[PDB]
Amino acid sequence: PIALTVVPPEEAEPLARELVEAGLAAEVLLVPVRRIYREKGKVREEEVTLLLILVSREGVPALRAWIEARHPDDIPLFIVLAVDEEASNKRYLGYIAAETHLY
Amino acid sequence: PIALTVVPPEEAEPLARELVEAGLAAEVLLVPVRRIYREKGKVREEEVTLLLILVSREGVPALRAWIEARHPDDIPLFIVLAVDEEASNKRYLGYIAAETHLY
Amino acid sequence: PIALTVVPPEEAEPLARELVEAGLAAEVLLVPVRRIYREKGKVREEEVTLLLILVSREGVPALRAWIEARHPDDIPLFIVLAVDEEASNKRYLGYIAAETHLY
Amino acid sequence: PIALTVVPPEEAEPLARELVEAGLAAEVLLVPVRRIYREKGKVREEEVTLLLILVSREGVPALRAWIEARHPDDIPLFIVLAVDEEASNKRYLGYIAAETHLY
Amino acid sequence: PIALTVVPPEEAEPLARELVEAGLAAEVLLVPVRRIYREKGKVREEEVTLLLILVSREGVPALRAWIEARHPDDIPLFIVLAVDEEASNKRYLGYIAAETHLY
Amino acid sequence: PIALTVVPPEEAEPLARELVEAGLAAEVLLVPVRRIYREKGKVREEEVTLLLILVSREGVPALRAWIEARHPDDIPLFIVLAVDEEASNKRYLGYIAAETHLY
Amino acid sequence: ARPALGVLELKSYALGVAVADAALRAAPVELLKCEPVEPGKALIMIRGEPEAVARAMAAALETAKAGSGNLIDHAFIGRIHPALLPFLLEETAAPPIEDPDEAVLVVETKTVAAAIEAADAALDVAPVRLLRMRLSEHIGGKAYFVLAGDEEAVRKAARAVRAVAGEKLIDLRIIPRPHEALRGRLFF
Amino acid sequence: ARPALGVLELKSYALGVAVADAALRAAPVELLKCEPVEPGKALIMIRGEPEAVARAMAAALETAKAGSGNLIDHAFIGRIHPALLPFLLEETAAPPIEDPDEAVLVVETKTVAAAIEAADAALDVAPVRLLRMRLSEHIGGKAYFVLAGDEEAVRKAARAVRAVAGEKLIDLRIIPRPHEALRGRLFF
Amino acid sequence: ARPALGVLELKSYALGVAVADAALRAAPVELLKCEPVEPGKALIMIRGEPEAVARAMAAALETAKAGSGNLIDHAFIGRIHPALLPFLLEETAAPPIEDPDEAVLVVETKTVAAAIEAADAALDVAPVRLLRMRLSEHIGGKAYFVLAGDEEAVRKAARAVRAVAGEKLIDLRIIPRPHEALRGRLFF
Amino acid sequence: ARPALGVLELKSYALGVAVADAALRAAPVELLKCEPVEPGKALIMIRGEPEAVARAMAAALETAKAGSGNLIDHAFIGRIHPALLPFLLEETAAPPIEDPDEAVLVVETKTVAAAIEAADAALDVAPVRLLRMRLSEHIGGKAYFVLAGDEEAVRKAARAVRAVAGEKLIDLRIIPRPHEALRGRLFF
Repeated sequence: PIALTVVPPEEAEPLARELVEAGLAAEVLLVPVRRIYREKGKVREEEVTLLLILVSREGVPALRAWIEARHPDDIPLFIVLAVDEEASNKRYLGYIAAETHLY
Repeated sequence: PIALTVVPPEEAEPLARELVEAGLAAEVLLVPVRRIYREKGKVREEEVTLLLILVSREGVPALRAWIEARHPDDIPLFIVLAVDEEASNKRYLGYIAAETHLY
Repeated sequence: PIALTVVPPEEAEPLARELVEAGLAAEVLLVPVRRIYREKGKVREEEVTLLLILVSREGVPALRAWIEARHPDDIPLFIVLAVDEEASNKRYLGYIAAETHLY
Repeated sequence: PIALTVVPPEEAEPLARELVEAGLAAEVLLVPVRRIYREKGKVREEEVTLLLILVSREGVPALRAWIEARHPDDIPLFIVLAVDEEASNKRYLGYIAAETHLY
Repeated sequence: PIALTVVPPEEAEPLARELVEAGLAAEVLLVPVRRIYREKGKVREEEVTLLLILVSREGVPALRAWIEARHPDDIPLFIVLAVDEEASNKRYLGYIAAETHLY
Repeated sequence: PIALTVVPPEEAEPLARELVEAGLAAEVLLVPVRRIYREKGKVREEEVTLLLILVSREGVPALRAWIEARHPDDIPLFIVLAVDEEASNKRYLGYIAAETHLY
Repeated sequence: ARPALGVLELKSYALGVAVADAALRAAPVELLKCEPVEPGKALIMIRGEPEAVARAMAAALETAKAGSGNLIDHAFIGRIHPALLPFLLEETAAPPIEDPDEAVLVVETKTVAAAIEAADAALDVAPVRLLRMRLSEHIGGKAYFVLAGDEEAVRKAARAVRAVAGEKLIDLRIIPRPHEALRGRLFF
Repeated sequence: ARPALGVLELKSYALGVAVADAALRAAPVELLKCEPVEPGKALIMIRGEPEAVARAMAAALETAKAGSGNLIDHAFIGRIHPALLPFLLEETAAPPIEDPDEAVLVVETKTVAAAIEAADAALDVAPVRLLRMRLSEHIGGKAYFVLAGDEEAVRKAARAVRAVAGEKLIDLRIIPRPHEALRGRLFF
Repeated sequence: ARPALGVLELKSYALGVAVADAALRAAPVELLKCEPVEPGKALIMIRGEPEAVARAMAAALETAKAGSGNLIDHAFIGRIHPALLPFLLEETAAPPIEDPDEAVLVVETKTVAAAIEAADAALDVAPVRLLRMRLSEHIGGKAYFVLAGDEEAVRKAARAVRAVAGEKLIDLRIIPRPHEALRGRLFF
Repeated sequence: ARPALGVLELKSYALGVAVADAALRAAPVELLKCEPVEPGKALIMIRGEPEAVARAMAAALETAKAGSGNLIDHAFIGRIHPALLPFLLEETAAPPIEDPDEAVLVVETKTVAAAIEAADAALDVAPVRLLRMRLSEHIGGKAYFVLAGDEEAVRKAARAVRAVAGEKLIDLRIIPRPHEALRGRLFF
């Protein structure tokens, strides 16, 4: 599946590199987005980075535990998107499963 | 779930702020994308903004009705992505449901 | 559904235009992302373009075959996202199905 | 079964005799009761006669039709009581069925 | 349940007292009614007493056998009325069951 | 249905009128009966009044609660008779249901 | 103004013609209806004097035993309400809006006989008015009617309707204050 | 000594708190019990005057209709026996062994309401004594009580108990002469 | 004040002891709970640093695969709310009635893990207070808790609770103004 | 130190009192237990001389035939192990940790009789120690015990336990080296 998290722009690459080199994710894509949210009843506006994490179905529980045990903010963003595996490239799904070292 | 809409770059933040401050969405992320589409049988090319809207399962019908009753173009883009709730952060899903004021 | 592929930044628009003008996809959105991946056991870092392709459920097999029969790299990225059709704009889903010429 | 109707005291015996001699009921018992009912929102009080009619299960539809096609008041009282036939005298139930001439 | 029998007015209280003091019935109510019946094809008219006997579901077979083994007339009246026990006073139903000595 | 209670002859009409004018019963019929019961192991004999109460199936629980919360004796008589509604006058059953004010 | 009425519903139109002939031969009544209705039933209606109509209804019920299970419903009213007759005779006019503050009660039943019985009972009990009455006309075999009156009167009549209709009731709704746009269509 | 009592059992503790609040608001009663019991029920008990308790019970039954099928049992006694109160108030003492020749009757029911009703009826009818009364306390949701008296009195009360309890009775046993070792535990 | 917490529920106490041993060996955590609970489950709770607790939870989940289908629920919170700890440590006091106008929300779930997760989410989102928290103690295996606050705050927290609990929610009720007699038992 | 023991389990407490009375009347035994246990059973225990206890068990089994299918389990041991008695008499102390290198065996069964039989067999066969023994106390009706000893001795006793318990065994686990934090709770 694909997991989405939002981090401040400064700690994007350090977190992504440390996530891949530790074998918790096969691949990470980084997108600079612009975030609009409600803080203390007032609409705020901040610049963040959106992380698209490519992980296997078995490495998801380790990834979620690793994320919220280290995420800065009080309520971490962690959304998992359902992937339609029958219409996807099956050889890439094998690449994702093999590069997600269970350890 | 996550809803995707495309708007011209000028009316992105006004629509996003008005969508959040009215309680129709807990959170909005804005991405500047580049759009390739077919108009009158010819391939065109325009710059737009992609909106990623975080809303609860109960606020979706109000959001869709609010969008196409106010969307500029003739056929509005409104796609809802299925979210795998069992592997996602459940405390964020509660935050999404609570910040989507039913009104 | 929505299909995601990653291509080098130079061949993004040529591939997107050729994909739309051939009737294999109704619409393509292009996002410049930053890619972190493992090559030969070392964490690398490259700039690519993410393609969000809007195609109907019937044009997916033709799109996948067209992609990996022409994709440069050895293992092409091709992920199909499940779209919740009951909460989406149904008139846009009809637009997607009609503009995906079966040929 | 047993059917209960209420009639003014003067027309009790004429109705009962005419009901039995016509074969619509095997037996009738007459009880002088005292009736308390609401008329025009005020509690009234009148003397009537309560009729306990012993009829078979087949003569009930003829008895009900005969009663409300001739009953004086606008809404006739006609209540049928369920009789537990397995614990009752079966030879009397045969007497009731035989003396209720179908005609 | 409630059992109904009809006896001549003279032997009403002797039968009722002997029925209660022998433990065959918990309670008896006596009503003077007026009876209209067909004898030899002619409508007759006599004064009798109606007995309402309160007995338990277990004492019914003993009561019926006791009645028609001693009833004067050729075909005794013995009708058992079904009682809706769920809407009735349950503490009285216990009183009825306890005062009906099985013996 | 029809509910049967027994009260001393003096408080018959006051209870009946207060029961009807309060909307707890559509109709009440009063019969002077003669009661034979066992008190302290001895057969006694008293004159009472039998109340036949016409109430709807929805007003029964309110009627039973109203009766035993105000009945003089230690164990009140309250028996509900099952009424065969398919063979009864249906327009009277509607009158019974409408005149039993739920309140 | 207040004659007797008898209603029969059958699954077959062929048996309906046989039943109607037997009823007409038995007693001097007037045939108000003999036609096929949705969803493939037969409806028979007669009127006259209470004793004649009772005689005809007995004879008609005898003939219906030939068709095993062909009888759906039946009813017999000894004295119909004066307000029922214009809707049964099909010659009626839209009642005026005598009071905009009146509430409405909408009732729908499975059979025609249940609807006529429930309407007659409700009209006799509570002080209400009959606005509309439709008897199995291209609505999938159901029947419905609309009553108007005060709020207390309408809820009293709802109690009577629920008791009479029994298990043949489909739905029952009370609308306390209809809108102006709705009031035009309802009062028709 | 002899006030009125009302009992309600519900499948949910959340609906139990809602029901208890409605009952308390309706009439001036005293709340004797509102707690979860085995195997996941809620028990509510009130006391007061017969008219006030009847008013509260009606209001509580109205609220329980929100939970579709959430009501398990209910009861209302207009005048409780004096011997019942010490066991309901939880402040009681072990009755003495006034007669070693007494027989015992052991009764167990599915619900608390059935047990209280059957015990009150049996105590009012036959000359017996209440020795023990346990109300759904770590016994799998059942309730039980023990009565003592002569042999004839105990069998008379068994007839009353069987009638009142109905289909909620689990078992009923009469022991004509308990042993000395058993008599210690039973009389507790 | 805000450490990490990990919860596991298993069908067997024997496998519970095996799972607890594996978790303790993997990382330096503190065992808060290892006991059998109703209706025949096992409950394990640990606390410590987020990385150590995550390591222990991974090891414990590996051992639970020996029992085919023996895992009922599990949860892991990286930073518990300060208000949760006194109820988990079992050393707590009855909160005062700071405002009689507060509404209450009563929530009951099937599992202990769902209750702790839903309570933590609700406390983090809306401005509410935790009054009571009972974890599978002679109530048939269910768990429940009570929250207090304004009406708007309580309905906001009800939305969060419904989302987090999911299909493990049994019932949820909001009482706008508890009675004085009820307020004593609820605030305990 | 080593008397005879007899155990009976029944679905009804009323029949339990009847069965206990018959057993006490038949032979001069001592009643160790007669009480309702989870999830709604009855447990009876007696002790004495082997011939007297056998006589009482025969008489009790005769009475249980009145309840069709009411007997759940039974057992009779001619000479109980000395280590079993302190746990059955309820007056016991926590055994010391004589060897930290001992392994533990955790066994849980459906019935009390199966647990006592399996424990007695295991203690007689292998050189092990009994640390804990809980008999159907708010754990959903199950029973469990813990044995301690060497690794070879514990696996020998596991073989005996599996044979004796049969189809009434729920789970069986051997933990080779318990952690220090676990060892405190297990040795209790």
